Amino acid sequence: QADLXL
Amino acid sequence: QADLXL
Amino acid sequence: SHMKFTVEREHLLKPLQQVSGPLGGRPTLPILGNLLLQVADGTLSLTGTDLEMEMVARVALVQPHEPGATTVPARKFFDICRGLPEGAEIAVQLEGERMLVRSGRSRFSLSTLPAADFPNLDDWQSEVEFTLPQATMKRLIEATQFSMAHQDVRYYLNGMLFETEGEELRTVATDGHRLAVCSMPIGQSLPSHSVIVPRKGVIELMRMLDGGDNPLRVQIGSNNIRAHVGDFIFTSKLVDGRFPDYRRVLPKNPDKHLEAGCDLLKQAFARAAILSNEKFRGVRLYVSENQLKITANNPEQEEAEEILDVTYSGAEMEIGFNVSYVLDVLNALKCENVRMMLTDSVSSVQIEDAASQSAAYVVMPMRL
Amino acid sequence: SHMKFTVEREHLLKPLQQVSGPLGGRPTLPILGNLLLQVADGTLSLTGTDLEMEMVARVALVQPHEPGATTVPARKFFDICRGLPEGAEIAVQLEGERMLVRSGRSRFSLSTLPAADFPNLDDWQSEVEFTLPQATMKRLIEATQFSMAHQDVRYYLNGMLFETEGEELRTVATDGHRLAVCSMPIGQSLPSHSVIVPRKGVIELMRMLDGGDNPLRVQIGSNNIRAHVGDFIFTSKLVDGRFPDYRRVLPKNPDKHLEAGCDLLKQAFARAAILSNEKFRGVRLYVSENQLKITANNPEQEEAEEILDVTYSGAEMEIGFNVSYVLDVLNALKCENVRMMLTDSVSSVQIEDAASQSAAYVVMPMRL
Repeated sequence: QADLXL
Repeated sequence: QADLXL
Repeated sequence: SHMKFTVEREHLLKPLQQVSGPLGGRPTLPILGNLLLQVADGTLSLTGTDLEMEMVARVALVQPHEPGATTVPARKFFDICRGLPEGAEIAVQLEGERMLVRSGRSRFSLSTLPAADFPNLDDWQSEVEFTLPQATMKRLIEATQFSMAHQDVRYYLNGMLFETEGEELRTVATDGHRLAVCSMPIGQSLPSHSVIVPRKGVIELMRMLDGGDNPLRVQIGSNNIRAHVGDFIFTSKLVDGRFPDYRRVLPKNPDKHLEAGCDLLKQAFARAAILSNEKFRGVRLYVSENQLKITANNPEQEEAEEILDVTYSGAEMEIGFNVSYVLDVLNALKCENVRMMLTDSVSSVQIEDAASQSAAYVVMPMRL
Repeated sequence: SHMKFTVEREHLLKPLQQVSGPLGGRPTLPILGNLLLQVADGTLSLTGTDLEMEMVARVALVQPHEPGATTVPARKFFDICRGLPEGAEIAVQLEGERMLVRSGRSRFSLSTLPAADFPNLDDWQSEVEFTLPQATMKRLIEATQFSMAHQDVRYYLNGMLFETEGEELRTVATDGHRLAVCSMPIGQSLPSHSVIVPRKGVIELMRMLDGGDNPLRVQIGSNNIRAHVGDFIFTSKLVDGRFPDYRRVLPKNPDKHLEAGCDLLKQAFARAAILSNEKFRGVRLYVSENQLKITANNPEQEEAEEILDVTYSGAEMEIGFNVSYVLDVLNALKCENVRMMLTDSVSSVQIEDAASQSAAYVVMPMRL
């Protein structure tokens, strides 16, 4: 799982 | 609570 | 093994659900989470077990098939078949240690465990046999099952007594505080016999009975019971013990008889229960000429009081009960009027449908 | 206190259920398990709180009543009213430190705590105000709430962004892996403002809306939000933090566009999910000329494969996703066709109704 670039 | 005389 | 079959989803769904019945209780041995699948003589057999009981379903095979056997994870196989569209054709084949499921453009490869490792119950002989309607067996179980003990040290109480006497079949269930007994005529002379079916099996048998008219064939052995309806076979080991005689708990000569509307009593006990002690659940009943007063108190000193018009002509008396036991009985009695037979504040009380004697309930009071 | 009121059960059940919403199962303080009851100017007001939010309900009083206030156990009072028969008249009065509830021949005495001890949210001033239909607010919340974080360390994500821009109201919810954004016109020029409503408050506000003819009046302060609909008033503290920018998650120039039937995609992902890893829930999507292949594998080496006819013109690509996040989006989109906008295997994907741009969903992929 990749993180959303928040 | 009373026991039934089983 | 080269087991192969093709069946309609609609002919497989009910059998899968039924044989997955004994798989509750989170078993430790991995194969217990699997169903045994067997192809032989143009029939697909599916078996679910928990070591104590077995549930078997037979499905006729009309499409090309190859004999063989394997075991497959029950939950995953059921979810796959359930998830497929209405009217889907399910093509199953074995490839080494994997079970292949094909339907439309959906493909599933499931891990298997050898059919040779699947546990089975020992062969046994039936000694008592009879046939009765499904609805009769369901009624006998539903009327009494809530009174079975759950995990009592008196292992013989964690189940249900099935007793044949004359032309009647009787069920008895007790947890040592309350008892339920139901008798039904089955229009066939029977030898006097009594066996204890484990609670888990009692529940699964009750859930198996869903059809109407369709007869149930019962076979009772020295250590096992079998019930067959249509393409389904329920088998269970029996509880090896001596069940108490229900006749010992029945009020000997009840001098006090109370009659009241079932729903009216039920709703009054349900409201009074709100303010009863959370642990003990005690309610006090005050019986006088044509009146019943129900009171409940808790440690917070809150109080509920319910007054009902009832049919009573006798001496005034006060008696304590665990409100949950009373509610269980009233919920089990699907009737208009209820009869309560009492003696004194320290003796057992018999609760029945005022109009029928088929099912009797005995609740022991509480001092409080 | 002089508090006395008589109301119909039917006019009391909905308010009681609503105001009880913020009440936890285990109150740390006994008053937190109570509802505040107030009679003044011919109105009965009921309040429930958890200290972060409060829900108020107003009931018109037409029968004789006396002003006053008290607090009463919420669960017990609700159960008593719910347990009374249809059409019951509920007469309430105080007697010392107890609250008497009478209906027919049912009598209940409840323990109270002074109304003066009931916790109140601090006074605040509204800075932004607007009115919108209940159905519009419900749609904004329902379309995005599943994407809110539950117990993330980034406390500002455990809630929903409510943003006013031009004539639109926008809701944004993200847990850092997936995002949901919905915008609706409200026919009123608004100042640019954005606030974070805690997730518990979002769920409360959602449950109080029934999509009826009653408008919803919203008031936003520097640290609080208030929503009034009919006889209900919901107030919550806001999450004191900075919400990230949804715009930086949107695929900038997606070169790959997939279109498929929503239910067809949903059922294929739901079946493939059965054989996905229980913890990671990873599925692989292979997109080629007018075809989507979905595969799922688990540590037991079991495999699911689904092939679908889709509309796809773009270069072939393989992309991994957590199947639960995809299913959550497809379940939220109550439509016939779905559009998916992609760039590459490591970049975010936008999912929306192929026919409506009202709501947009962004899911970050998993590395394959």
